[PDB]
Amino acid sequence: LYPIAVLIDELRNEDVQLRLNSIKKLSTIALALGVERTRSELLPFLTDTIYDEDEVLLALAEQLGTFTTLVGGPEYVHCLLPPLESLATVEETVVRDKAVESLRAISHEHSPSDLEAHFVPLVKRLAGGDWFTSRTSACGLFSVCYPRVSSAVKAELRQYFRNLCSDDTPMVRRAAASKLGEFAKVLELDNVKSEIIPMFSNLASDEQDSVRLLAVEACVNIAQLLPQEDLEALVMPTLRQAAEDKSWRVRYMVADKFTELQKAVGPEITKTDLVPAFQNLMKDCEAEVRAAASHKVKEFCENLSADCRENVIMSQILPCIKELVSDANQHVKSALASVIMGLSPILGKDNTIEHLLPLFLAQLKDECPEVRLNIISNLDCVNEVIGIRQLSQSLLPAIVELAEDAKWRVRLAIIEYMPLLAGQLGVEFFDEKLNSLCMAWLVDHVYAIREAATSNLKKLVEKFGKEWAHATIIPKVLAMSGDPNYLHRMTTLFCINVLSEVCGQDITTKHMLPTVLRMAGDPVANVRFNVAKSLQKIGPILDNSTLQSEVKPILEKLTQDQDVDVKYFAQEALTVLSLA
Amino acid sequence: MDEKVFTKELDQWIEQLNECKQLSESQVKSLCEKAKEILTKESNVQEVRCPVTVCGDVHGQFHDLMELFRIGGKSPDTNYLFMGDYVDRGYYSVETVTLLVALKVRYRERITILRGNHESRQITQVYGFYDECLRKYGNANVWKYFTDLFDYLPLTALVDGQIFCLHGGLSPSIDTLDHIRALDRLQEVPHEGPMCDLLWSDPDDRGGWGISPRGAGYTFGQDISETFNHANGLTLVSRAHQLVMEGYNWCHDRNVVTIFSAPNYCYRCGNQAAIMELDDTLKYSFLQFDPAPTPDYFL
Amino acid sequence: DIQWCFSQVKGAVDDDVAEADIISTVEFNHSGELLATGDKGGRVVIFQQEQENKIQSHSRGEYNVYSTFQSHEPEFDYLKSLEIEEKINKIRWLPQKNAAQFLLSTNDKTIKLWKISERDKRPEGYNLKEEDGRYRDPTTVTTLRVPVFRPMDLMVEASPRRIFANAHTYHINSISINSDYETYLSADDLRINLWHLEITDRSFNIVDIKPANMEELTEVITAAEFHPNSCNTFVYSSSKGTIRLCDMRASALCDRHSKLFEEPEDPSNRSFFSEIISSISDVKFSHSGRYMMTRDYLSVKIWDLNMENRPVETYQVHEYLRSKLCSLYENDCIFDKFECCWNGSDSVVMTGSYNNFFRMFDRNTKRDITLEASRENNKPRTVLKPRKVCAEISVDSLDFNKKILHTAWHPKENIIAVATTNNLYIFQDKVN
Repeated sequence: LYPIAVLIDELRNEDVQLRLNSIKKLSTIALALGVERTRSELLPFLTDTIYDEDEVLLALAEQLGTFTTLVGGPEYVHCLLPPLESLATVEETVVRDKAVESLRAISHEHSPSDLEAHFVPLVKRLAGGDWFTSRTSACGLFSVCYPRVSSAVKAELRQYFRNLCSDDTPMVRRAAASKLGEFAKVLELDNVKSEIIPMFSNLASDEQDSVRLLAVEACVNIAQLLPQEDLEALVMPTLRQAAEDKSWRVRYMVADKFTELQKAVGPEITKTDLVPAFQNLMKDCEAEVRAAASHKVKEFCENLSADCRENVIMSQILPCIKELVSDANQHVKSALASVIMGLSPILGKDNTIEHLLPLFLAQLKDECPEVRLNIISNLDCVNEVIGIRQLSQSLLPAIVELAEDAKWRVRLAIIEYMPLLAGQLGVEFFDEKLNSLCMAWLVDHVYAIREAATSNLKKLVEKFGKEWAHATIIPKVLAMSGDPNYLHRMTTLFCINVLSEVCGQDITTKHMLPTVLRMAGDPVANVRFNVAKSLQKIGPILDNSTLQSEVKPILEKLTQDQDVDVKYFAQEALTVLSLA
Repeated sequence: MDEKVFTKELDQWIEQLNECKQLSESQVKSLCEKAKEILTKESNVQEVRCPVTVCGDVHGQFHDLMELFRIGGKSPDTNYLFMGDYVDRGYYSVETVTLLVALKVRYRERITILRGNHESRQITQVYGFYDECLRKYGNANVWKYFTDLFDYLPLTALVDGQIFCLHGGLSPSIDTLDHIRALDRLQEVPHEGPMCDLLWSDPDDRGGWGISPRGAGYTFGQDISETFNHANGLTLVSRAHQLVMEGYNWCHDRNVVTIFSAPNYCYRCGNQAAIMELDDTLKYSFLQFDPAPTPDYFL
Repeated sequence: DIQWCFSQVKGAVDDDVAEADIISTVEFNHSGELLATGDKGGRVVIFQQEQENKIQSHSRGEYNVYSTFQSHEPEFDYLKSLEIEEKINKIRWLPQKNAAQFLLSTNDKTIKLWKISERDKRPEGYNLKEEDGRYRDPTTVTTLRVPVFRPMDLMVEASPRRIFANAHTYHINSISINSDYETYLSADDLRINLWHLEITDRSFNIVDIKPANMEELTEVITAAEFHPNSCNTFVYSSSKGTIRLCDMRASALCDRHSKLFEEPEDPSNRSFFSEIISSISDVKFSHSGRYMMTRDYLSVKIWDLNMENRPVETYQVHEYLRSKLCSLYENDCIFDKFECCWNGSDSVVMTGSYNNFFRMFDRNTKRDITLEASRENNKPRTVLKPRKVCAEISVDSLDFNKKILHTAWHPKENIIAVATTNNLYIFQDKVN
């Protein structure tokens, strides 16, 4: 009672935060007031209340959408229309968008009679207003009332939308172009061809290139409604004029939506017209258009016609890819590299080895870190298709040479790829060449690389067994415990932690346990409390005798040290192990 | 009892902050109170033992600070020493400063957050800390407790008595470390004097004292740093607060070193970041890290 | 003949003013019913034209005060230890979105988007408290009543909506709204940033002329205007006379101007001030976009957008000072930045001058007229003679301090606003 009155008074307050909180709790106010009172004196207070900031008006617009049950159901929802009509006219685009969204949401509760009597007049009022914000908001209210009105109202709505697309303020046309695809989905096919196609063609040749770059999405959404035979005569000429557009933004949009365009227009139209369009987009004089077109290379080549997929790829797309590899722009190479590897299964093993492999090598030895990072990220795609007997001769030297490169992200990528790679090569050959690489990663000057090599060591041990670790890996790990740089001693501790669970009980007891116990006397408190953490982590696998006999005295001795951190991390090591 | 659950809360707060998510007003209040309680006992020169990882300006860049923690290790495993500028023109200044303060509270013997020039009520209002704080909290409360917590941050740090780590530079009125000890740092930075110059100064190429290009503080030449080092018996003066293209720079014939650890500062200079690692062998190992992984309207 | 008669003046009560009322910019609305004048000090005053009733026509409306707000407060940037000047540089009226009115007002560092809305109703009532603010006990109220908006006297309020800051390391000198209703440009001395009208955290730098070494500064941007019709074409002047017309269809970064309007210099036509008096002060596009205007210190040049190597029409404003340019170099009065304005139909061109003078060149009739903006010698119901100069009034009798550095023209009428040092003058032709 009293808090609700506080909220009601709080709608009119000088504090923005308190007013916003009061508006966000409008549901309780409406519940207390009742349906009749909200319809009669609360909502009319919310129609003239447009004096607030962005957050307050946005919250009010969001709340009004879920109000249809609080005003008396779907019969009195028309009384929710004045506040939202007032909110759709405001200057803020987020508030306008939320008001439009709420009008659409409550437009599904209008009965068709109530629709044509209250909401269709609201759409006409918004689309015929003197403020272009009202018309910008009206552009998005034609797809929610069209399929549920009569033929005459449908014709009037189509005429009003056509007037919206032919407006004089660029914002209204730019908003109608966005909703042209949505409006075309609820139309009739004959009506689509007769009315939307002229509208789409007129918006696609607009004087403003910000309205032209939405005709691309309009074309994508329209080509999915027309038959395959009507695309050549109605949609395809405008798409061709849009791919070859003078503004780089329209060409960028065409390149960005090229995969959806290829899906929509059907494979024959792709192979006939879009393939030259794709080639011309990948040879564009604009770096961003080239990057956008190269982003879609593998997807477009994958969704091509299966009758001549690899043939058309090798005949047309491959030279342009060979040119894009040698490009002078960092983003184009970095975008083509992350997608080129997926082209390998389509072409097959022989075509891959003949053509793609030099490109892969040129991109692995590229001066740009992103190209190499992406190539290593996607190397598995070609590794699966050309096998392991053919990979090593051309690819293994690149990985070995690049596992020691400058950028540590590339080294990390190679570390992640290393377990899967070495799994197919067996223990016998990996030990000779790559074991030294995996051990030199542990000493790397970047903690991320040391942790990555630690996890990779776990993976290698779990792949190859425990005997190989006990013979060739573990001694090398303990060799770092005498490092003068204490970061590497912590690295040895981390390796022992990640190897304890996987290398085996008796081996942990006999080989790496003595070093963990001994390192408790390190004159750096960091290593001391990391020894405490390591003992806590390793405890569960040890047997009772070794634990209580050797670990307990050493861990307890850490509880007399001067450093607070060692004390705390030994105290919450005795209790978790139930040694207290 | 209370200490255990408080440490659990601190650990949870650090874990949540690591996910780029901010804290609540009450949590920031308690954190600032505890941090002031901890920092009131730290002297004007905080004697910190090796090994240490001296970092410089972060300037609110939170993902970049996470990259820093990915290069040199995480706390409390790696002993850090930050020198100023955790706020002010970072897009996530509140999260950066909250994470650093939480690390200092939870691992008081592992972190040492010094005081910079962008840590004061005057600077934090104009260069995007007050505005960011209002955007993220809606009130000037947590900003206020952050700024009066900034009062108790130490002015300097002495690594093993041989590395002198301060955010700014040497002072005309200060000759020895005891003069810095005599200063009263329980106040906002003044517009003049020793305390302002300890955070606003800059090393230059010309000898002797000079006028700062920023109008605040002075500049010191090679001979000033040489005299300071030979008088205080220490081998290196570490500092920050100056943008350096390579991340770190050596000045005055390897007498002082600038460590600026905020990469891609101004988003158009393209500078890298660097941190300085020390072991008991006192070897200076400088790590570097540049990355951290047309506009929409014109796209 | 066209008679231009004094209509309005706004100024201080006394004759002693400081550097906080000097009018720094004047810009009409798109529909002309409003008029903003952001004098130095960040104090923007908006003058609304008196509503012309459709029944009375014997008198036209004057411009009365309609709103007043502090656009920019004094500021101090600590990292450089100078004072950010509060002076208002450029006011640009956005096209009307709704009943509110918008404008971009910029100081030397920041650009603000102000909203001039009108309130005519206020809420009256409280549940707990009284209608005046005195609290009451909750023990006497049981029914909930919501506030009711009651009509109140018209009140105009201005509140900043977006602030575009921290993207210009030099003095912002010009802004211009793009002809697409969603973006605009801001030009400082050495770079141009393209902003979004709703994205304040990012600016896409489209022009950069900063040299690698700052000791070789040969050119600074002094103006930059978008195209009234093209969404992409925009021109920007320089201090060496170059007039670059960028075209953003070609590439994302506009490192290469599509055209370069420039008059080739010849040794026979230059003695010592080829590099100084050739700096463009402001460039204004014609309302149709076909032509373009650029005002230097002594000549007005009207370029056609196709002819890139010769001005179509050249007008001399104060060529009778050419004998005294040397005297203007020692008193630091040659570096003035005059502003030019177009007719509503691109038929007449007008620009300011010294000693309360501003000339009016007729494009078609080639007849020029020099009018005077003063009130101590003009009386009600008294015709005004078109002033003349001797090249009568001597050249040494020109008060070089009473300059007219800012001018504006009504979009669809014959009302021009001329701002003097302290007083804002509005001229309006008399039609009987």
